[PDB]
Amino acid sequence: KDLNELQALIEAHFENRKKEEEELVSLKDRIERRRAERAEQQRIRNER
Amino acid sequence: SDKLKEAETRAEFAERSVTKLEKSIDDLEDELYAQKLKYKAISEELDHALNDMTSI
Repeated sequence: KDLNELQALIEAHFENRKKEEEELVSLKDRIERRRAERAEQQRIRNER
Repeated sequence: SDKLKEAETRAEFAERSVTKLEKSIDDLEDELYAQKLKYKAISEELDHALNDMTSI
């Protein structure tokens, strides 16, 4: 039962850190969106 | 005229600083992305190890 509870919590924190990694990936994605939008608006400013 | 020259110089300095800061923040974001990629790779390897350990 020790092994059972331990593997249970292992898979549990697996899932938790996995959700956190998904959130961080979405963060990186919106981050690259922010990079692209800052790039285009900066470039527009520089064009003018 | 003196005030105008001062203001123009300040503007040029600030613009160059903003350019450098933008480049640096982009580079550091790239580095963080790379380290996250390494962490995810080893995490997927450990997840495969856990999948096999489910049979252990």
